[PDB]
Amino acid sequence: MIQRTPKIQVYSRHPAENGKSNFLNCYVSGFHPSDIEVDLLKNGERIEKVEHSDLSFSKDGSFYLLYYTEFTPTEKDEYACRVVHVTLSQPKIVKWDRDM
Repeated sequence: MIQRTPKIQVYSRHPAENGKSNFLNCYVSGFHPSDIEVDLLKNGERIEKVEHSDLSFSKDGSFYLLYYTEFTPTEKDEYACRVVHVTLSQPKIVKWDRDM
């Protein structure tokens, strides 16, 4: 058996074809096993609607999750990603850094 804790990156992107759109992204990468819970949070509250979740695996069976959705950030709001995984003794919460 193998277990590997996910790497977690939280960042924002505009599609180049439409700069009127801002997306918040959680890239959860390289994890074993694939069982996982991933949420985006705004000011500590779960964002229910997340339009996109792209899931893949590598040759060695590691999982790669891109979880992302359109959002309209203000300087006031705190965004974060909350991950629950067998490798984590408590849920891991990773904040969005505004300048990313």
